Amino acid sequence: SIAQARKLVEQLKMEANIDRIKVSKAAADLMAYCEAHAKEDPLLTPVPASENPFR
Amino acid sequence: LSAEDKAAVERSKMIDRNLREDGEKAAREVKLLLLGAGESGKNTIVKTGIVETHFTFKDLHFKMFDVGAQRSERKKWIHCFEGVTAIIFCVALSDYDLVLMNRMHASMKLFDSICNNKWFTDTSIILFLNKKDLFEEKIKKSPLTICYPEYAGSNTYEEAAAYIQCQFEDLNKRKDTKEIYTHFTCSTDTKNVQFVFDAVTDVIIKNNLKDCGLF
Amino acid sequence: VQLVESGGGLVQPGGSRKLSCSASGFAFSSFGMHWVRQAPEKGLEWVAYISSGSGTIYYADTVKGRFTISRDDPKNTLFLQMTSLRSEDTAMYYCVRSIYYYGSSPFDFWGQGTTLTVSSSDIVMTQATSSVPVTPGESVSISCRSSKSLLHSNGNTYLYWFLQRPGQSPQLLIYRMSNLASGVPDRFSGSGSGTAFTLTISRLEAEDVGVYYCMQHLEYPLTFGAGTKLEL
Amino acid sequence: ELDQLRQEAEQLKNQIRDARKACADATLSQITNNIDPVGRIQMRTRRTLRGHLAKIYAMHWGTDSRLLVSASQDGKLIIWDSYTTNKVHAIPLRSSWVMTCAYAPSGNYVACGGLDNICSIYNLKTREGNVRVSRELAGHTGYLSCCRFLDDNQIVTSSGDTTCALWDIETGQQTTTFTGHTGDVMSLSLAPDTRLFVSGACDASAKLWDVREGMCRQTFTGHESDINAICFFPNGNAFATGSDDATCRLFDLRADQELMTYSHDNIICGITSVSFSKSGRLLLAGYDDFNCNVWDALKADRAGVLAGHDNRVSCLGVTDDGMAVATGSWDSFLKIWN
Amino acid sequence: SLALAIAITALYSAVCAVGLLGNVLVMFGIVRYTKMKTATNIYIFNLALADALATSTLPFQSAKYLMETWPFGELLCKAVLSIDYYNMFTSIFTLTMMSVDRYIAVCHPVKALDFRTPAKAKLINICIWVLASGVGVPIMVMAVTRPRDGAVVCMLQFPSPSWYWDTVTKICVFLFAFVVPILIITVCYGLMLLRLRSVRLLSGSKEKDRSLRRITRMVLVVVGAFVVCWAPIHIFVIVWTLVDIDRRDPLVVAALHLCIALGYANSSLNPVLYAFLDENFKRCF
Ligand SMILES: N=C(N)NCCCCCN1CC[C@]23c4c5ccc(O)c4O[C@H]2c2nc4ccccc4cc2C[C@@]3(O)[C@H]1C5
Repeated sequence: SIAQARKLVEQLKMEANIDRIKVSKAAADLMAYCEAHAKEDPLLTPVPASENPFR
Repeated sequence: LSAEDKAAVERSKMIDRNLREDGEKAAREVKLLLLGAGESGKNTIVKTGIVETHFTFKDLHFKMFDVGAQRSERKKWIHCFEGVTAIIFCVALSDYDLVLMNRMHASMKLFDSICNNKWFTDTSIILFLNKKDLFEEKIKKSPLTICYPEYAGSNTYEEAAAYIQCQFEDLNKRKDTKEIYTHFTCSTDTKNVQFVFDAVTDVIIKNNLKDCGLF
Repeated sequence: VQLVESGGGLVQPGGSRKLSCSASGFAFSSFGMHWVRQAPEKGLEWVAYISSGSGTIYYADTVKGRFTISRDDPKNTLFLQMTSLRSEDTAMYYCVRSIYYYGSSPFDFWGQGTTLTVSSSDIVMTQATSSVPVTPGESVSISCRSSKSLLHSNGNTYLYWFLQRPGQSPQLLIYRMSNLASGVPDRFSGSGSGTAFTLTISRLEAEDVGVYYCMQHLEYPLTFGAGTKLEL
Repeated sequence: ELDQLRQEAEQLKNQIRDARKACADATLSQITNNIDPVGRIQMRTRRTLRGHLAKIYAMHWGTDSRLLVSASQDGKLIIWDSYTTNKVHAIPLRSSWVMTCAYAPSGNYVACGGLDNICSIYNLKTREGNVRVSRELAGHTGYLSCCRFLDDNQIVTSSGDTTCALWDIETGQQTTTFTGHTGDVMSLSLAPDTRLFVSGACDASAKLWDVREGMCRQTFTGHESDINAICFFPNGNAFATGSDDATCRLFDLRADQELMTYSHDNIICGITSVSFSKSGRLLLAGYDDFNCNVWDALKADRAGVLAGHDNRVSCLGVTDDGMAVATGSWDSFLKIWN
Repeated sequence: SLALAIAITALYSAVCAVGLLGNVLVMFGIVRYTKMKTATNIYIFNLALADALATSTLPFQSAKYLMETWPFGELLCKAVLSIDYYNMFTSIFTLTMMSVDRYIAVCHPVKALDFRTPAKAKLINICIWVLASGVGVPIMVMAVTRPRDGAVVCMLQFPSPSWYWDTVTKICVFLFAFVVPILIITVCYGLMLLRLRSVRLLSGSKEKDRSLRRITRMVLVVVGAFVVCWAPIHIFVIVWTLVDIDRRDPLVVAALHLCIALGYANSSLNPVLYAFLDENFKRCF
């Protein structure tokens, strides 16, 4: 209506002036997190039957 | 198993038995979905969130579900009524000229959307045509021309009511596994519950034929 | 939550009596019931058990064939029928709540108990310590030794600690080994492994005096130990 | 001045789009094509949890990775002991039209809600042996689609009235209300640090919110249909969505744009639920084709299929230790996979 | 009569093989995707059990006819006679209860909501299995073979008057195994058909000819199979116990064994009838 447009443009202005990083850095961070926790991921690697509580 | 794991298994079995009993009691009940436009009036057939009314008519337990207070996307919650016995759709014959888009065309669009819903393919509909007295007193002044530019008929209660009902069942597609029951709401009578009882009895008979596997 | 026992009194040897227990304050049907007796100058002894739904009934060997346990859930009452009374069954009989699921706290509530006077294998729990002299503000350890390892393949060590204050019914402190109970201050700690167990009170109080009992729930019959009395 | 305000909004949107385009240098697939893939993941059903007599809509694991709660149309909230397939509690519901359920991290409370527009809180630990309802939270004008516990006293809710809410279970009041969606919010995902949360709605948009301050920080728009499922990455710097366009997309909070798209030509059914693995390498999604597809997050490749349900897979979730996946579906069965 | 004996043996073998294959297929389907969550599924499984256990018996009488002797002793004589009577009564009662269950399902749906339950169906099936054992136990007892009339034959032993007693048990078997069950089946299916005419199944084309005609064809198929596979044996034993006709005539023996072949074809074709007539089985691809 009247104030709805003002609220929308204010929210868009607040979202526009935001600190941003490159996509390469974010992808590298995600890959690093996945590599650093791969050992403690029972779903990825096979799990011994003794350690698995669902037999 | 330890002394307490056995007792845990016993408790689990006890509440298994309770779940089975509750499920049997629930399956001995019929569920009805009350739909329609707001101006049609869903309180005539009865008298935040959704409202459930329970009544018993000659040893049959009924479970009405009014969803008229849910002003949200129907496509996101219409699938939870997939197993309903029947749908009671209320349309007022008096709103063929009032405009909030005519109200009658809004009812037609809603009926078309519900009837051909992908979740209600074989679900019967109990069409209720309300406001018979007001429509009868009104058709003597304003004809069906405003609602229907292509009517080309007479001006009387019986012919106009039959025409409206015929068009509403003509909205139905795939009329092979679905039945539309149309009733005119009676003011000084209790025949509406009887009509719903016959409709649900036919649905139970169909379900028993399908279960017995000779359909 | 209250269990009130009734009955008792003087009875000739070879007689008959029926003990009652009115439960009021909890979902009685969902709780398994135990009867535990205590001789006038001795420790606690398990008597009978009835489960929820009256499915499984367990009796002590010294009471089997002469005692009958039953429950009436709609009237919230528990019964213990006594037949052929001997002079060795003179004691005060307690009623114990017991619920059983994952994470439960069995033997949580006890009744006041009533006294019955009659006119004139199972694993054992050892508590060698007795009449241990204590002072307020100190740290004491109460040890319990069993005859079999209470560590089951489920990973649970089935050791229960109880505190019977002078003139009061016993109260549960720790239900499974190292598991504090509701309403118990966080100065009682449970420890142990296999056969040996210990109960440690970091800081003491005048309300912590009494007799400390040690129970096992690994297999029936439930066997207690001669309690280690604490005194100032 | 409506036209001028619309032009200003369009200019702001164009500026945001230009910034997003400028922040992209190399795609995620381009710099993950050199990582070692996992060939196939064959997970078998370890437990089948029976007892429900209607369609299962939601389930939630506990913190201990052993207890779980499930909600169905039969009106029952069942707590399961997944290690022995034992049933701990069976909570009747006042309204059988439940659509979400949650487990408190302390393990003392379970929440549920649905078409009744009420989020009920139940007390598992009680002096009596019965589970009692703590209080009913009212104030939403639409159905509750998701709810998540922050602590024993704070719960966040998403509703069909295009509004998320933060409640105070001590007093049953709205501490903070979240507005900005133009469609019905369908999913919630609390961050690992419980300071932010993302929500996907029917407007094909996902919004990152601030719990303490109460404003919207970012808005993500790549989907063509209504988002049904949302889940945070284990590190809290990314999240994944699922909609009825047969597509999963991974969004980044810092890069402020979509990273990867998980779609296949032969997949046309919508996505009902989504979850991540413990290390974040796997993305498990529940579909309407009675199947659950396991996706390699860094490669956008289908690494497996969980085919054990005869009806629509409506919910799933990985335990906190990554030990198992519990898949609930519309055939009134819960299956534990490993 | 070598060609006649070969034809009779071939018919017996074909009927037994067809019945065994059909029963195996029915049990495989019930295990796979036709689980006993419904009363009619329970009744189908029970009828399959009765048909298979009856079909396991036919080669014994086939070898009896081929060898004209009884190397089976009083032991297996009493065994085969009790098994035959037990299977006859159990299969007939299961079909009758299927008819009554369908009649209750269609004509009394409100009460059928409570009566038609898997628990009550299992209880009724157990009662049906138990009740026929009370008639098979006298067949266990009073059935001892004799080396009379030039060979070894089986004949029920009765006190004086033996002719009166055997006529009495034949009359009772005919009355309580054929006439009452067929009357109940026809009455129940006719009332069901009247109700199905009344209900909204015959209102337009591609509906009546698609559902009501198929239902009518199924019920006449079932009743006609019952008639054509259980009438010749009963009328033949009635004329045997009424009039004195040559007991060694090859044509009479061939007619009697053809009647027995039709009676075994009843149990051979009942699972095939369920496979080719159940709309649930047609839907279960
Ligand atoms: N549908 C399924 N399950 N069919 C599998 C079972 C099929 C066979 C059942 N069996 C039952 C016992 C038997 C019999 C039948 C019908 C009427 C009877 O009075 C009767 O008495 C027996 C009998 N007595 C005879 C006495 C004198 C001369 C000839 C006689 C021939 C027979 C035949 C018969 O052995 C026969 C039928």
